[PDB]
Amino acid sequence: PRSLKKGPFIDLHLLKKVEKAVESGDKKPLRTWSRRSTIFPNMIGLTIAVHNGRQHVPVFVTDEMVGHKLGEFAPTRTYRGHA
Amino acid sequence: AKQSMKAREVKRVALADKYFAKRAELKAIISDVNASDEDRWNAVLKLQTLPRDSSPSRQRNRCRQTGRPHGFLRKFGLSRIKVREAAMRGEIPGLKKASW
Amino acid sequence: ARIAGINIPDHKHAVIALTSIYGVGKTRSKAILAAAGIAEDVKISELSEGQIDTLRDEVAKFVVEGDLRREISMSIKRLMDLGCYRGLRHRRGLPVRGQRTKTNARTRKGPRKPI
Amino acid sequence: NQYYGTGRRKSSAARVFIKPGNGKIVINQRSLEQYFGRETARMVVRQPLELVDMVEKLDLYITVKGGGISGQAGAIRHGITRALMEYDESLRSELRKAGFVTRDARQVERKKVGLRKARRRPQFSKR
Amino acid sequence: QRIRIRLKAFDHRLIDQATAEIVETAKRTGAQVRGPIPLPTRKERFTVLISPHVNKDARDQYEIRTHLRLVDIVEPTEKTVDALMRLDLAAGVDVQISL
Amino acid sequence: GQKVHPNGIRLGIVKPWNSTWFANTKEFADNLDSDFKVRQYLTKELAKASVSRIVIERPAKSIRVTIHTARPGIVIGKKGEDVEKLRKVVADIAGVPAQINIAEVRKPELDAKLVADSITSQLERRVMFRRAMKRAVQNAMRLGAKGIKVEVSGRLGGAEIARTEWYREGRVPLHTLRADIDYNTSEAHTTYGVIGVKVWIFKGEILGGMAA
Amino acid sequence: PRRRVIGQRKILPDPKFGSELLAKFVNILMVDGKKSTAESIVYSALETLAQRSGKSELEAFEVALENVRPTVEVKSRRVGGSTYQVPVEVRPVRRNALAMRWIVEAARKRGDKSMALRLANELSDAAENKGTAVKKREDVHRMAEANKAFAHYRW
RNA sequence: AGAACCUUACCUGGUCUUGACAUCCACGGAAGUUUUCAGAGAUGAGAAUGUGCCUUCGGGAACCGUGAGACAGGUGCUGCAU
RNA sequence: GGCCGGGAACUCAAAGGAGACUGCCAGUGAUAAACUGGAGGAAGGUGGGGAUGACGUCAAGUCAUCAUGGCCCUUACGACCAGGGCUACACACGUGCUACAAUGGCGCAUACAAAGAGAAGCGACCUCGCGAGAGCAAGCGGACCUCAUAAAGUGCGUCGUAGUCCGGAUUGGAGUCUGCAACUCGACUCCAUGAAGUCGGAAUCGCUAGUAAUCGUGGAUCAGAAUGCCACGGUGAAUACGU
Ligand SMILES: [K+]
Ligand SMILES: [Mg+2]
Ligand SMILES: [Mg+2]
Ligand SMILES: [Mg+2]
Ligand SMILES: [Mg+2]
Ligand SMILES: [Mg+2]
Ligand SMILES: [Mg+2]
Ligand SMILES: [Mg+2]
Ligand SMILES: [Mg+2]
Ligand SMILES: [Mg+2]
Ligand SMILES: [Mg+2]
Ligand SMILES: [Mg+2]
Ligand SMILES: [Mg+2]
Repeated sequence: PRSLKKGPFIDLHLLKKVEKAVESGDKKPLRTWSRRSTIFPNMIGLTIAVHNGRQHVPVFVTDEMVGHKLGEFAPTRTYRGHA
Repeated sequence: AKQSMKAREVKRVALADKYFAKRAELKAIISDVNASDEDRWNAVLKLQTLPRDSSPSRQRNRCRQTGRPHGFLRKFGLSRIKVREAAMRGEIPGLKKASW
Repeated sequence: ARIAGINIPDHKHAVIALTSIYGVGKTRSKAILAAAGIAEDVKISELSEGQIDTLRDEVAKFVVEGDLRREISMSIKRLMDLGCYRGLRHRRGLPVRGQRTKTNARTRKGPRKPI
Repeated sequence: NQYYGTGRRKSSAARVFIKPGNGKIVINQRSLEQYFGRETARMVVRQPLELVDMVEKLDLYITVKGGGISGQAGAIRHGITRALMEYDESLRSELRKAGFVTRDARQVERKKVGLRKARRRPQFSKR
Repeated sequence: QRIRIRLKAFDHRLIDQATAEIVETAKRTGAQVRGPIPLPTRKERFTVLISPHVNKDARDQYEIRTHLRLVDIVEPTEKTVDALMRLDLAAGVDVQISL
Repeated sequence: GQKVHPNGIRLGIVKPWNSTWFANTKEFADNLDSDFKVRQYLTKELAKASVSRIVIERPAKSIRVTIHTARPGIVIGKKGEDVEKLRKVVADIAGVPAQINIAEVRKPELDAKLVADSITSQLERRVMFRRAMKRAVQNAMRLGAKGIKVEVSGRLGGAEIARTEWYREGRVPLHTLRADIDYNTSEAHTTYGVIGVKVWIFKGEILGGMAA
Repeated sequence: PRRRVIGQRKILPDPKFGSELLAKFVNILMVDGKKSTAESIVYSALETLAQRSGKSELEAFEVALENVRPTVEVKSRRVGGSTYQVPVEVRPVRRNALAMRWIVEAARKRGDKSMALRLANELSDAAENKGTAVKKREDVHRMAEANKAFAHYRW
């Protein structure tokens, strides 16, 4: 994981777009490609449509997701068994 | 390789040479333990907004005659095939076939 | 000897005898023995009940045995109920930390299942 | 005076100085038992001073570099043999018949292309 | 003070020519040298796949031998230093002078 | 099977290098790229001027390029007006003061680059490959060569299946490392594809080594 | 092999007793080039054997070698659609080799604590004419005395 | 002789059409530098700053952008044409 | 403290030579080539090892290093960007690595290498951190300085044959570093976890000596990312009657 001396990582476009959303009370899904951004406690209550490769999976943010990247809740590979 | 890939490598080298100094001081005040937390944080945001192709880590060493991204040698600046060709033609000084 | 809730092997030396607790390995046992002031080479059967009592009393600050099993289950259950990537790997029994599954996932996947 | 020999074995080089004396042996500012804990290494150090029957007649001052234990001990043996030949020169026939005048020319064979070692081929599968 | 000349080349014959040329120069002019010390030569080896595709057990082993010779002048008079950096050495020879 | 390159296996024995400069690791790739650029420019510029070997030396803050050619009159020009402009383009391509020396080969049928270049130009001019190889072979054996081998490969005469044909007279002792075998290669670009020409010329064994 | 004849490699006699026989036995017992630990195993096993037996180390080791040393072994030969085990008298150097390898393999198959204790027990059982190595000699001699007719014809 | 991005040739989606990489013609600007907004970024809209070198007095060289077509480009196929 | 004055002997370094040729001797042979043995010699018959690959074979491999005939695309099969994939996983195979232990595991102390690398780099010493590592910062474009106190070994102790103080897979928590960025999908550290495995069916591989076996070390590629490859030493066997 990333060092604690360098802080957590969040993409600016998302950080500014979720500050705008939490400032204006936006309930539309936050459309993003930034799967590398750590979830901050100001996304709590919003749904983030995180990319996974071919569509934006919407993930509603709860208290337990804080400190996880956005991409952990968007599975990229599809697998439904072999036989 | 493709001419587009050689152009990509040239553009990444040029962007790294253009933005080398300010990213270096940005990383210095990010990794500085005596810096303030808001300063480190705004420097992380500034490193984010700086172009990605300006990062020396995005350069792939290519052969300077063909553009080959594999089999590179840093001493000759060439891929292994062109190194063998120029070594056999004697265009590399001091390089001969070894045995011990 | 009965430290925490389980039985410590009496015939062995203290360090290994204490490592028989879910939550105490070799260096945590060494730390327990060094804070108790007992040699690690002495058998547990050859030391007094007051030494047993202080060994229990400073094992007790380490969350161990069933409390640790509760904490580990709760962390894995939190991952699975949350439904992240680590949660889905725990749910499907696949390796969680990025190992290969084309070959050699045998510890996580159990024995071989022929088609 | 100080009769000199150079011995070499594998990667080891041994400078041996022979002085007519009591029977002391010093290797790298240490005794033979202090430097060579291997008793077979001590045996091959004392090997050229066994057929000449001069074990307690010379003082041995030895500086050795490179190689490991048995390589250093063999280089020390070759240096003792050379320096004994410099000191007397009639011990040449006995040391030759024992086989100590010959420098053992066996070096580590080089690791080659396509082999895992000097000669060890990787495991072969027809199919 | 003393003049330290380090001589680097890929071939030993023209580096001997260069070292003999500078010790003659400094022995012709008023100075004396401390003979040329042959310092360990660097054999930088390279192993290169010779096939354009596959064939991993087919490789050429190349080597550059970088010979180095060091020459001392213990008393640098006022003309031998000017003759040193006025002297013309071979093309494939690197001459480093430190004061 | 596959034969070793006879110039590269003899480098440092009887064959000298085409580049005789020193560099550290810091300047080596830059110097090799500069040498490649000036050799590519000089080959493209003097393709019609019969150049055999371009030897590059790089002394202290200078470059000296020796062009061994068979036609030094058209290489130099009228009052050297051309070799001056070559020196100018070589200087602003290498990035350092340049000097260009012109060496003349006296037997252009004994140098393997000129022989293979003549065979290539004849193959692009559509002469029969047997006639071209037999001429080159007979010219070298007549003018002194202790031996010659000429090998020509790939869609010979516009055939749909590529062949390799070779002629050889005299000794071409390719395993003798002291043997002065000059070897070079050329490529004809015909309308049916690429025809590869390899020429070996043996000029007698060298006794003495690199000092000779 | 086919053409070349092999010169004999000189082995150094062991430093405690001066015995090339015990040197070969160390090398036979050696593993991954650890001759020191091999020499320590044979020295401790020879010390405890000698204390147990009473006589000297080289005499008790030699009497153990005289009790596993075979004189006739069976080679496998294919004759048609059947196999004949043909008896052949063996050379003294193979007698010593086969004896020392059978001692080493039997003491490796034993179940004592250390290798020196295993080897001392095997040498003591060899001196007392019993155990796995002596049983291997008796099995080899039983096969040879069973199939002696094949060797008879072969000569 | 080393796939997190890059490499990368593959997929999804957003984009460009003389083009990412050249030479040639015409026109206009020295290039360069700092900075704002929107966008995932590609990109688009700006703001402020700079106007250098050599001739000659007419313009050039470097570099950028626009427009047209010669083309550029292809890790597309055939190693059973080479 | 080669630490200092010193010395040029030695080790060593790297140039030049010498030496090994069946050269000498004795038998066998067809008055031959040659074979066998011996002496001398450091090396003896090709001293050891490498480089070196004949005419051709397999329409063998590579059009994706490059070049190239022809064919195909040209607001797309070209170009740019973000995210994903190349890392998937009922299974099958090849090549490795680590083991199943006592010729060992562990703890303390201690001995002996060879080759190599280094300036957008190798980075001491000191301080802090359990550690990965951080801060300050010397030297070094290097026989100087750094990477970098080699490990197996040896000595003492302990474990006592148990799925164990063997083994170290997997997983949870806490971290470090590099990089814009470590979720997919990095290496490493700590603490806890402690999986299979007790020597492997038919079958099959390597190797004739400094070899096999094992034990560490370095390099290229490389911001980071080796159990792979390339190279380097330490210890160091067994066996070849014979075709
Ligand atoms: K081909
Ligand atoms: Mg890279
Ligand atoms: Mg080795
Ligand atoms: Mg990618
Ligand atoms: Mg083919
Ligand atoms: Mg002889
Ligand atoms: Mg030959
Ligand atoms: Mg084919
Ligand atoms: Mg991409
Ligand atoms: Mg022990
Ligand atoms: Mg363990
Ligand atoms: Mg170096
Ligand atoms: Mg089990």
